[PDB]
Amino acid sequence: TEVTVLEGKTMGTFWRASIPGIDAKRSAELKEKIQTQLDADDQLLSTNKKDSALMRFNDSQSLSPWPVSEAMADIVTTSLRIGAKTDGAMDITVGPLVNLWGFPVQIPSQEQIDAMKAKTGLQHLTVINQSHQQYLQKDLPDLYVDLSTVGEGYAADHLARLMEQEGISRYLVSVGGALNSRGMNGEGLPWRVAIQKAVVDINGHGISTSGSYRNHVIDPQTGRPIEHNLVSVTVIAPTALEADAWDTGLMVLGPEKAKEVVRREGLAVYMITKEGDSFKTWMSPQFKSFLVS
Amino acid sequence: TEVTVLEGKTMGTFWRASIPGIDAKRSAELKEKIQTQLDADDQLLSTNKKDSALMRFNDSQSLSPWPVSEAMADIVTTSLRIGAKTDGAMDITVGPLVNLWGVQIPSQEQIDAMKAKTGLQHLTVINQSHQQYLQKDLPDLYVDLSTVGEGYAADHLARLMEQEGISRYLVSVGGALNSRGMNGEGLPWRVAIAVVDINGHGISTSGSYRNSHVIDPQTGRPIEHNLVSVTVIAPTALEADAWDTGLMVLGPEKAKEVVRREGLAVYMITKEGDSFKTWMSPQFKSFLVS
Ligand SMILES: Nc1ncnc2c1ncn2[C@@H]1O[C@H](COP(=O)(O)OP(=O)(O)O)[C@@H](O)[C@H]1O
Ligand SMILES: Nc1ncnc2c1ncn2[C@@H]1O[C@H](COP(=O)(O)OP(=O)(O)O)[C@@H](O)[C@H]1O
Ligand SMILES: [Mg+2]
Ligand SMILES: [Mg+2]
Ligand SMILES: [Mg+2]
Ligand SMILES: [Mg+2]
Repeated sequence: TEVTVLEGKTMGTFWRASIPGIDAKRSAELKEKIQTQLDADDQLLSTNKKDSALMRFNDSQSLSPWPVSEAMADIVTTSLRIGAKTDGAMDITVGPLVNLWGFPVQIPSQEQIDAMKAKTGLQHLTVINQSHQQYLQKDLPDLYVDLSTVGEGYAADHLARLMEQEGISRYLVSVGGALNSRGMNGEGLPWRVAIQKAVVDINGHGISTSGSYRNHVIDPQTGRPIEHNLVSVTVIAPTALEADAWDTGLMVLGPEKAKEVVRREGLAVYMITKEGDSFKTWMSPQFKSFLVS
Repeated sequence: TEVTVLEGKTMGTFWRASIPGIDAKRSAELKEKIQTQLDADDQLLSTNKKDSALMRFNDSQSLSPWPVSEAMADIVTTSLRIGAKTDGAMDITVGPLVNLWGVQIPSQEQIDAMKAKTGLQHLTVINQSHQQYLQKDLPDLYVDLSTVGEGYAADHLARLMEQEGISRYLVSVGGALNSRGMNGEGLPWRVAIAVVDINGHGISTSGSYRNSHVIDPQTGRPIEHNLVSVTVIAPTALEADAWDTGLMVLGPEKAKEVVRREGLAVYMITKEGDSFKTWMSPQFKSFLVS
């Protein structure tokens, strides 16, 4: 079965969709639908866009409920929860600190860091869901929400839903470092995804890999760029949004604390760490269950 | 390639789990963990158990936020939204009307009276980083998650499989199923409805699995159209369960409009005089095996 691969730009990075058994006409039509949806998601979420739904909330000083879409509500909810579960390491309110670091020319003082830390905190954000509407609510006017670190994962999940709505049940889709697959590839086998150096089958799941994809990461506790020997983390989770959120959180925590969260939460994770000259690797038991022989 | 098949009781119905290739010690430990988790989900969601998390909320007359678990918040959020998207057909607040029909048939007057104690607009979910809440603006509101509890449990069982390093399985709770990977013959799990492969998806089939009435909230009466059966394939079994109930309540014509609009994978059976006829959405057909 011949596989069509579609590719384009979104959110400062790239997207891909591999779809077996679709003709040229259907391919062109789907590429248009895909790009249209991704552009919409970018318009929903981008901090690089002055007029995005999210930046409109960020510009607002209101402390009352601010209406948002179902997806916005869910992305924030997931981010808030995984934030708590990673001891605040994954923090969508860390924006003020990111800007402080030119995220780069001049290094901020601890005094400047402290001042900006006071404008952040996951405790300041609430999601309100009802049948016909939903809201974000902040209790700090200066709160700044940045969903950069989960936007690729959401986009990939949403691409998967689009495939389903289009009657496409076999696909591998990706946005930046986030991927989702379902069903069989061209050769009637579960989609294979290669990992930074092994191969996994993550059908029915999302996977996210650390790194910079747009054209960075700050420890919310210290208000400084991250350190540690953890050079790469890969998370497999039920959705790519979740995988993205865990991935960033774990990357911030570093090897020792990350493993503690991984163990407690029963996460499927693969880490590459640097030990002097060379590197060592670590996989949770849950991660190994996804490996293909 | 041998398949362990586990089975037990939960939520007034039965759960099932097919797992390829594991020894008896594993099968034994899993059964214990599965039953333990399903028991906890029942303690969370059951309208029978007077002391369930859900019944404690129902028992309260407070109109202020009531703390619940993440699962509870998410189940309710999904239920509220799919309720809206099925024009109120799927309605977790319909309990007062259900109880009314539990003696003698109520009049339309008695029905209209109880309608006043219902409405999806009365329920709010509040999510924060370290806690989350349900909130009702009507003390007498009664929440019943019977129609989604099976789907949630099947999804949660899938999460249990994953946390337990199991990559190939078919789990079911009542009419709700999830599957992943290859069965005891290297082929994707086959689900009889026509047969489908729904690996990586939830599926729910209409019907009674507990040991009652499905009420049309618009009329406040038992449903009485010619939609014999509806099956939904969705990203999760919770969603499938919720859609399935909504579309069953809506009946054939209205259900098809929702299915078209929302792009759902749905299979319907309707009664045409003496014979039946079938209908599949384009999306459902992508799951058919031959
Ligand atoms: N600790 C954090 N938690 C959540 N978001 C963060 C954190 N630190 C930085 N960010 C945001 O995430 C971005 C990095 O996102 P990522 O997708 O990993 O790389 P990039 O966006 O540079 O491709 C930063 O530019 C910043 O907007
Ligand atoms: N329209 C509705 N929306 C949501 N729940 C309903 C509705 N009508 C009835 N219910 C509740 O759902 C139950 C039916 O659930 P279901 O799983 O479809 O069948 P059963 O519980 O009989 O196996 C009823 O007993 C009642 O508690
Ligand atoms: Mg990136
Ligand atoms: Mg990320
Ligand atoms: Mg049932
Ligand atoms: Mg149902």
